[PDB]
Amino acid sequence: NATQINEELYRLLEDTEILNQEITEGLLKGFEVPDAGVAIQLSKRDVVYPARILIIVLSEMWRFGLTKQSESFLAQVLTTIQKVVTQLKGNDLIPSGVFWLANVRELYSFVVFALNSILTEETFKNGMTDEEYKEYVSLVTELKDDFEALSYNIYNIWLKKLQKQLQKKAINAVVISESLPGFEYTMDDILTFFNSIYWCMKSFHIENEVFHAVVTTLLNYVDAICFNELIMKRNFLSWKRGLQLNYNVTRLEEWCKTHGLTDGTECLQHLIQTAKLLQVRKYTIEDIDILRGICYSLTPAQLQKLISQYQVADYESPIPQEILRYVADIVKKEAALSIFITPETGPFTDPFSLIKTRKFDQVEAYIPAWLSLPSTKRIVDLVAQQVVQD
Amino acid sequence: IPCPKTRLARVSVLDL
Amino acid sequence: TRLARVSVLDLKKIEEQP
Repeated sequence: NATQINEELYRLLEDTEILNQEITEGLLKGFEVPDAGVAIQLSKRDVVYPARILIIVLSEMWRFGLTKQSESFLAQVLTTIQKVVTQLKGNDLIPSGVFWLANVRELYSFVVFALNSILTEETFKNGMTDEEYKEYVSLVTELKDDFEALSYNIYNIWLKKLQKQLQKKAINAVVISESLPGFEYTMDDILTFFNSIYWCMKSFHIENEVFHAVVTTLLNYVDAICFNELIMKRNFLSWKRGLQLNYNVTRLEEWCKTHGLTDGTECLQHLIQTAKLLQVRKYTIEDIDILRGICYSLTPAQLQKLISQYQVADYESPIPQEILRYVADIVKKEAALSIFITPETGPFTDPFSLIKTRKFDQVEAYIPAWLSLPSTKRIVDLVAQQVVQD
Repeated sequence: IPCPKTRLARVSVLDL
Repeated sequence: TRLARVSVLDLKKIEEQP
């Protein structure tokens, strides 16, 4: 009967000490992301199952007016998720983070959907007193704000971790790696990293703006650190080196062009222009005047630095002292009128906050076969029975 | 046990 | 709850994670 189901449901829902353990250990900390691989497409069902489970439990708590229970429940949910994202490392960094980014997004979008309802439809005032409704509204509101905070947090944390993972590979792959014959990580490693980001976000049904934001940030970061590596290289900067650098950066550019990013070049401006300098002639004063127009993103001090560390090749005529003089004279000129590019460290704006929330027409009751959650499964199954009856 | 309010989440059925 | 948004120092703490 219905009252039986409601009874056992109540008994299960007020039992916070078991539900919290099960949720925070088996579902959150014991999360298993599809180890199949990032390139492999999934149904949303297999991506946001924890959030949907949490949504069913929460909505059923709110059904029986268990506000305090929901408070503790969601406090531990938020804290646990942020902690889980904070502790990520290794080969699981990309797939796991995105996973949680999906789930948080699934949770937020629901909380939002709840608030609106509570405010819009009068029916939700029927079974509760004025001040219970008041504290209810207060709860859901503050919860919305807290989930904004959580989304922001795990996004920035994950992105910073990504920057950390790029740090090592990118400098060796872009500055030191030599692809072309006749002129350890390579460009294939970088390209593989970005391939993994792209495919992961694609398969976990993540919105594109987030992808654009992440890759833009990471690329600006690479441009910055690699420029900061180049402008310090002393017995390194040459025409051949310029050629190979140009080739590598070109590979990144092609990756951007082929993966839907229009503003890649703009994100790689400093490396592109440093590559352009090292190749164009720097013998005539005319050549330097043209060089000023080509490197429209480089300060005269940086130009002077790059030029003053140009390593000449066999039988190659050195950069004229008249030219070094002229350049130092333009630097002198515009000094009156630092050389390193400081990399943006974050925190950045959450891209999820710049798009519409996910609509919530329906919630699918589904608890993955391999999952071990007795109480939660009992709750979801009871609710499912109740829906089957109606 | 208290009277049940309207269920917010529109729970959908599923079968295998 | 009342979760606090991450700052620059927090991100710097995360940077030097083992």
